[PDB]
Amino acid sequence: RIPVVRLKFGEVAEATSVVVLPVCKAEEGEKKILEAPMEIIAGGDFKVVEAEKGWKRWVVLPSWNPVAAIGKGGVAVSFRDDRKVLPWDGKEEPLLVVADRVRNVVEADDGYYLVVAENGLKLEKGSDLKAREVKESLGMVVLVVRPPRE
Amino acid sequence: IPVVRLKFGEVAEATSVVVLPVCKAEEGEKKILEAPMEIIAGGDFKVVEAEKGWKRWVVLPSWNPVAAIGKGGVAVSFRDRKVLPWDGKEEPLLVVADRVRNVVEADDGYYLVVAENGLKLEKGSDLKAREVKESLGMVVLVVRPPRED
Amino acid sequence: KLTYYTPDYTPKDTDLLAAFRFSPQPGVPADEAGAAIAAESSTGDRYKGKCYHIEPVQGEENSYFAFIAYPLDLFEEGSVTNILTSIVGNVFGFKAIRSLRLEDIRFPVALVKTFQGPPHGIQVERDLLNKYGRPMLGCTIKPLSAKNYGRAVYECLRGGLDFTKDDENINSQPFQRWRDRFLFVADAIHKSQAETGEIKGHYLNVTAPTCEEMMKRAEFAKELGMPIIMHDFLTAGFTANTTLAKWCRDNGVLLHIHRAMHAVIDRQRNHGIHFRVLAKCLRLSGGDHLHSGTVVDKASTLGFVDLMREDHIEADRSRGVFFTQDWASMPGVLPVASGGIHVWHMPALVEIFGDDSVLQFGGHPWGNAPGATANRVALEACVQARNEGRDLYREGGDILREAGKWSPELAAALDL
Amino acid sequence: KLTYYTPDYTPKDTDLLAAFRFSPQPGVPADEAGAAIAAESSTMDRYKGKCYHIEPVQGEENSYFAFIAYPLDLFEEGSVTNILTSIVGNVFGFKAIRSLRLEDIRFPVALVKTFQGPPHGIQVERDLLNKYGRPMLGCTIKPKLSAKNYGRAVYECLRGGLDFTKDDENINSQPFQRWRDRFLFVADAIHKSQAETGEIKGHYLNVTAPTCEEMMKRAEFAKELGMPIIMHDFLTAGFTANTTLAKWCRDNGVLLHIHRAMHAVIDRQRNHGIHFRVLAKCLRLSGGDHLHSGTVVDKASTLGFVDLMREDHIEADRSRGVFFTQDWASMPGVLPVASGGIHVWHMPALVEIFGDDSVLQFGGHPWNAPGATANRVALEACVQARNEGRDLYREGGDILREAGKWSPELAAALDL
Repeated sequence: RIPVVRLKFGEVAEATSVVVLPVCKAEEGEKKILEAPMEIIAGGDFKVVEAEKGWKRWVVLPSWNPVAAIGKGGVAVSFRDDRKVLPWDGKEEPLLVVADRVRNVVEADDGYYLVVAENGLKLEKGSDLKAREVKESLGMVVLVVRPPRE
Repeated sequence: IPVVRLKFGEVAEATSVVVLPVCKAEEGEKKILEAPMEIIAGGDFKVVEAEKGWKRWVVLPSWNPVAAIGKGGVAVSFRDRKVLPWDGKEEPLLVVADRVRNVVEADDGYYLVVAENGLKLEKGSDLKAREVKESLGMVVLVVRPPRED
Repeated sequence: KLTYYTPDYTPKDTDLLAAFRFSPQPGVPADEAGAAIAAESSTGDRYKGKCYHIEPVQGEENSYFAFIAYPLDLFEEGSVTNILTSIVGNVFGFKAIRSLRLEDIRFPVALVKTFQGPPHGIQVERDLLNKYGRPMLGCTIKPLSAKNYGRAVYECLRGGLDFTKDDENINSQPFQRWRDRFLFVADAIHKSQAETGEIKGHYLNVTAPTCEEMMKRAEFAKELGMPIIMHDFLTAGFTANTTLAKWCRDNGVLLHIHRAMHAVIDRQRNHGIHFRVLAKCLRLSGGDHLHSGTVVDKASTLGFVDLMREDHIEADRSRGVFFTQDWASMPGVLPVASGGIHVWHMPALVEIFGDDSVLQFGGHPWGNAPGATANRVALEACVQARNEGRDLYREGGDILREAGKWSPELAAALDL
Repeated sequence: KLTYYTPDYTPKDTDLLAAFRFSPQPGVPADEAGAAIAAESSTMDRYKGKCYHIEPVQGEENSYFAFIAYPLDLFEEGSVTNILTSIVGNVFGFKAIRSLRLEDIRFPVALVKTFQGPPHGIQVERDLLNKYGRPMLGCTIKPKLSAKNYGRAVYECLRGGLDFTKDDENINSQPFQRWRDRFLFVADAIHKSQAETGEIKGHYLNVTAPTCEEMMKRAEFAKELGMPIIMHDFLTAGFTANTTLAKWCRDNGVLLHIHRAMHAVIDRQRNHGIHFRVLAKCLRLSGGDHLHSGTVVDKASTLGFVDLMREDHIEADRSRGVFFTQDWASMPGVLPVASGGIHVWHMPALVEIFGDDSVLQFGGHPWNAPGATANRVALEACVQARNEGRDLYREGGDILREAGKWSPELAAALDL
């Protein structure tokens, strides 16, 4: 289903590589996701970066391979509760969803795509969107991040 | 004070959040004196919280010096200085500095002071020779661009 | 956990219910945490608590409520101390929860009826004091030798206050010993009563290091004809408070309860015991008056003020009342407003608390009797205005200014 | 503010000192906040506290310590409750501070000598019990049940080798078990065990009660039955009641065991309320021969407590949580009680951590008496090993494994 890698406590000891994503929220809505800077210019030495647009909220994520692969078009969406967004079971915890707007077109039947739901923002299977003939989405979910656990 | 390439997964010991506000050298001490000191990862969302907003944000992967800083974390862009254009230009730079460790105590340790134009890095011994017992930040690491070759 | 969290349980009329707030350690499910609270606070088949309902705190991340029932038999009849060790003895130290706070307790009628309740209560107190139609007033003496203290008491009572209070930190010290304070204060009261024709008193502090000393002080106050005494229930303890309350009923002495040190356990909003719980516990233990403090989170404050005065309070989460509480005709407790108040707030205080209250004030430009006068005038003006339908929340400025035209003392106060 | 913060004051031998940790509201300077604490907690220029030192908490922002002196004259002789209202009555509710915690108190000798202190104290308590050269053992009876069956469980466990058996802290008197019968049946269990084994055995009968009179009745009956020790909850019941009971105990020759239920409400959160080391000192002055301190199997803070409640003189050492040098002026100590999460595997550590002057209260053995046996053996083996020169923090595994071969009861415990 959705690839889920959970951030864990004590993972701050030695991250060799890390990546940065702008942050959008369920309350902020689809508009914020459109507003977020897509191209983050890497003029980096050990990381120095600049963004095409100024953005208030930033999440620092480890260079997990799916997150690292995205590069441009990478965004993180904050959800107060996991259950509403996740088609499957939830742990009643805040959810971080990493989405790639570059692959927003629905081509992957099993792929999950962030879309604007009537209630708010939801992750929907591609096949389901194809059944409703929705050719495009906000972003294609690449990874779901769960909080650190003691 | 290590010099590290931005390179993925060299050491396998973990993966997590760490942020330092960025200044340009051209900006000078004023930018350093104003960047937010306390950057606190929390809640469960883990979106980082800064006591004050900053224009430019860069993170330095949680290598051991970066993790050690905590409060006073800052990152300083440095730009070169080629006599000959054909001679290859030196790469852009970034300095991870602990503003909390402003005081000059270590002769070996480099410290961040102000050059006539822009900022500069000076040895602790040199600063003590010049009678400056204070610096803006203490450099904890050195830069080098992601090289895939 | 499946023996403690039961989502489809309906509480019995005789169950004790408690409402807790908590934040579980990261990676701890809310339900598991709820079940644990029930287990830690009860045995852990008829001697165990049950968690019957868990819900998130709206607007707050990683924060939940849990509602737990406890069988009637788990509590000693008539004992606040037993109820508290059973409920808050060690659950707060439980490792899977970051923080825990107790918000409310429903005491079933069957348990309420095993407690004495206030020695006299609101209606009896008005009858004993012969004071009707208004809030009562008093103050604390700011500063002394026992005689000088007695002079200050005399002037304040003589000038128009109903009560004068001892500083809560003065029990007996090398600079002043209680026996002398009691004699001189009593004299001041007797002179003021004789000269004004009203009933006046003083909240003599009988808080003491031992129960025997507490009784000696209380007995002396009785011998001197003192209508009311004071005690610090949180510092002294519930065993001592309850003991004094029984004494007070037998001897006809009103009991005033100070709430010093409450901040230690109820100030932070994410840990400890909400004051309203302590307020209920006290109503069951004893005491005729209880400090509530001022408001000039008024919703939460008013919530407990009703809980300690009314016979029947319907649950209303917007006021911080989680459970419907039937007090089964046990008498209520007068709230005492205090701290940060002066004549400027008199309008508000009268409208907010109504008549069943006491207002304690902290100097006046012309000494203590003018002080007392200014407060007495301001209060009467506000009450009479309320009775005529004047809106004290807006007209209060004019009500005080008009009163100031007939009273130089009040005017001197309003000048500042 | 400048009349309270005085950076150039040297404390007198008679001053009471207190160390507070606080976090000021944004916009409020640390010095002003320190001055405010001294002001709120005191007042006549000899009746005010003085803040003499302010320093940041290393490693934390908006976190400071403040050191405040208070004149001896402000404290009622012999009274814990007066000390507490003075020091912690209202500072915690002060508006310019986000949070406040009390970390430590230096009681001047001049004040220490006005208190009774522990009824008997550590050395006397050993002589009364005739137990030397080792920590004492006990456990809490489970199910936490009629008085007769309860008495049987007590008998078997004491007979089996424990020194003490404890009542559940939440059972005072309940419909299913009334104290008078628990007391009779337990006393029988003790008397049979003592007669059979030749040793001195006790039981921590709970005499916590809703009123002082009831507390005394329970205590008097325990004495009538020949019980060497009784139990009381000093925080719920409070200090007036605790002190009263301690006086009774000293007069009557009964040892007093103090339980710390509800301490979590007061000190669990590291940034607000009252640290238990303060409460521990207060208790040593009020009374109590035994005190629950809990086990560690913060270590540094724990070790701090243990010295503070046992030694005659403790040198200040911030790394152990001791802010002020404390001279107890020959007042006897309080025997600490370790508890929580303990069984024989932790016996090595417990012996080395606490030394001989302690009590270990154990939780479930696969075979009652076999439980007592397993712990009695494990302890003696550990103590002997320590005296011989083995290192219990490393060899503890082998010491227990060898001991496990002497008595199969211990092997059975070790096997799980």
